[PDB]
Amino acid sequence: EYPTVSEIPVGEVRLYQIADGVWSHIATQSFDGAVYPSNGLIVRDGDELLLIDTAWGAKNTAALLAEIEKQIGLPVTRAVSTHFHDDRVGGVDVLRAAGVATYASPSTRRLAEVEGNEIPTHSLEGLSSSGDAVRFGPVELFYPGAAHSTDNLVVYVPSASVLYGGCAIYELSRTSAGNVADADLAEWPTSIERIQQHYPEAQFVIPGHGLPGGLDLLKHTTNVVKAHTNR
Ligand SMILES: O=C(O)c1nccn1Cc1ccc(C(F)(F)F)cc1
Ligand SMILES: [Zn+2]
Ligand SMILES: [Zn+2]
Repeated sequence: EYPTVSEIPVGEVRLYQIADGVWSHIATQSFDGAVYPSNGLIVRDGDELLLIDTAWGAKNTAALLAEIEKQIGLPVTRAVSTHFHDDRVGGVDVLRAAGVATYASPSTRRLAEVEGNEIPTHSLEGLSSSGDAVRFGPVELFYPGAAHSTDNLVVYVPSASVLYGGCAIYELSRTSAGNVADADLAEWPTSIERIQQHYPEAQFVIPGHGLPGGLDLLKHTTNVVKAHTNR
């Protein structure tokens, strides 16, 4: 079963096999007085591993690397952060110290600097405008437009039809937007429409936080985001 928030003490990381050579990583962290789960992705990249997002903090990200070594045993050589918040870049300094080359869009690197968050080393080119897609090893990176944040990326694994939505996509059980300080509520539904249009074949959809689902998570997120904008 997919691990839930109460099953992971803060500081531990679980891996979940989605498909051949495709895993999510699940961690937990405190935020605004509660503890929340958070997802990232791991994709086999030949003899190496590509990491999508940190495990939300230095300690968790160190535990992530240890669990990957224990369970998969291939080196993590590159990591992409899908936006500038701490559940995506928190732990980049640990990754860099471990020998991982860290990447993000120029916007994400800039926003992380402005916010005082950790800054991935390398800039991803070709993602500056809504609808842009680039290949990065075994995945496609897609910028759908502003949503959860202005810089948020999504990631698609063609070999398994896996769509990692990041924090732009909510889990089914989440019925409120909660904290949306950095969101673009007006653009979020349009950005979700671009995801739907670009990845209509997605079979597994991973939200930034919580349980995987299918393309229904896109319509669900639009519902929640709009309901928040109505009142
Ligand atoms: O919304 C975000 O992206 C976020 N990042 C860090 C903290 N949050 C708030 C958040 C709200 C609800 C959940 C859920 F209950 F779904 F697990 C998880 C996280
Ligand atoms: Zn975020
Ligand atoms: Zn988040």
